[PDB]
Amino acid sequence: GSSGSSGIFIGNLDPEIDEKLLYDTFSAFGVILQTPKIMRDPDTGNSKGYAFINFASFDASDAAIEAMNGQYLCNRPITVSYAFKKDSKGSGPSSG
Repeated sequence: GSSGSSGIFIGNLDPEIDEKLLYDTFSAFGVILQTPKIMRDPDTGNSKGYAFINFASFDASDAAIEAMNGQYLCNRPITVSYAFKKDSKGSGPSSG
């Protein structure tokens, strides 16, 4: 089902790609929680340009955002970026 909410946002996806492909294309890095989803236009309903995929844990999402972030896809450079992130606490010891 799902353990956490460590989802990832993908953009600039070729209109020739399908949920089946992506699943695997990404599966390589880490394990997917459930079938991926692609945002389509409310008009044609073929392919908008961006999709949404969630991994098992952050460890998996990290790999992608590291490599997948830019990976030249089917004549279309994809971009992986954490769907949502909450600013953590930690300024750091500084003197200035």
